Amino acid sequence: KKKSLESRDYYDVRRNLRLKVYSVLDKKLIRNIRVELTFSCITSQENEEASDSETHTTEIKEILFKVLGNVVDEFVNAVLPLLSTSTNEDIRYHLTLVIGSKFELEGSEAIPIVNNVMKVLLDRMPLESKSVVISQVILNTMTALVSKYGSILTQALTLATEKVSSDMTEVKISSLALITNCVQVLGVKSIAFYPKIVPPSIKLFDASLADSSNPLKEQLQVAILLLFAGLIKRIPSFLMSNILDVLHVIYFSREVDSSIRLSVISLIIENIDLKEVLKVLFRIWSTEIATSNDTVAVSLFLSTLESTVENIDKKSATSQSPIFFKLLLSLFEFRSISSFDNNTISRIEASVHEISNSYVLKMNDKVFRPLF
Amino acid sequence: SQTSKYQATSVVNGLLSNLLPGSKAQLIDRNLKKRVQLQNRDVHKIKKKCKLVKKKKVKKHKLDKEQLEQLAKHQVLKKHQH
RNA sequence: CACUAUAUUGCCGUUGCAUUUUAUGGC
Repeated sequence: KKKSLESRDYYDVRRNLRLKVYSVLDKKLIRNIRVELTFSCITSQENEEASDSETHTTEIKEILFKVLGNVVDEFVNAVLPLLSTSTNEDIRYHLTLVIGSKFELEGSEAIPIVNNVMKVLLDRMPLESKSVVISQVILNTMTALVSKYGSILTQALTLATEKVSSDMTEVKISSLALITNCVQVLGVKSIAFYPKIVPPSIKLFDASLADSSNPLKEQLQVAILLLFAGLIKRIPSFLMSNILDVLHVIYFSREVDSSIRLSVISLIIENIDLKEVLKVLFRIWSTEIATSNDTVAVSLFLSTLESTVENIDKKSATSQSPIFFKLLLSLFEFRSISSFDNNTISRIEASVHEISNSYVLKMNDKVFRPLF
Repeated sequence: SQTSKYQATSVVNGLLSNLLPGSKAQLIDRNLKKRVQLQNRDVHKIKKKCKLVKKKKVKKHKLDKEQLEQLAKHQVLKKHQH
């Protein structure tokens, strides 16, 4: 293959590669293995020259498939000492895009292979820092590895993702580091790296508000909402008083789609603060979620009220009943303040009257006399 | 290109645990309110379907590779006893 | 009723625009 590459018909070379793939595709090499380092380096140089020649496209894919089948023990032990020896960044990125697919097909037996390769991949992520494509590919690969599964490797990958997220200031790198922090929050929901959600809100949500059509907000705000909901779903009581900025981002996320935003709101509703939502919704209902008047958070403000009014109201809501009827009075008073689309204002007033009827059914006899 | 493909891949990997799909403002509000009623879905059933499909592919690959290792052990014991 | 206002045919063959237009014959 290197002789043909140093030589370079093209369709003749493609037919030669397809005949090579149909000839080579194995267990002969497996019976040779089970010397060994020489065979690993020989198949690694074969695969590296194969990617340098192929980095008729389906014929090149079949040749790479035969090379990946013959050359995840072998695919891991080849690249583990050659993740620096892969010279060009294009060959490195193609090798990383093949290695995760060849690795995450089967697992659950050999944990220590990935547990000692995770430090190597995180060091390759820290060394190849000026290659953003390789950085995002390493982020996706390490996130898939943490979803497959090691405390030192977990802390190293989490710190690399936190440093790739906090000082990111780049669209694709920030979106990729947010996914790595999300998968690490799903795997090891540690209390450490406390500067995680407070950095993500004021960084990414404000950046998506500042970038109107320049950046991919359809690629940014959805992942930001999923990360903000997954963090509070993992650590419930650690954000039982810090939920207001999360609800503000999930409500004013105009880039987020309707079903995704509704699912995020439902997850935040069934999440923490079963009583502390009545002391939380009032600030957004006064200042935040009622000054927009572009229907986006207007569809969701009454839904966020109805969630805690029809799924969480209890004796704790009877104890905190004053803010409940206070928010009811503010909602019934803001009708003329909502001065756009008066028929929709009447529809929202009907929804507010129904939620107020539910709150009045929840409120008992002695609890509402001063409220009366 | 590859940037958009990897972005959609990371987005779908994040929303894999979400299982979601992907001016008459009174109609928009009523549709968004009834979507809370429609949100009682069978996402646990579809996640069980995807998880059973992944378990099936994992068991298929593991059984095929273990049979390949059995043939490797038979060939190595043959070439050893020879 | 008042609003909100949202911005030729199941298939197949045709006249004809300064996109519609238009009447025929195969299941």
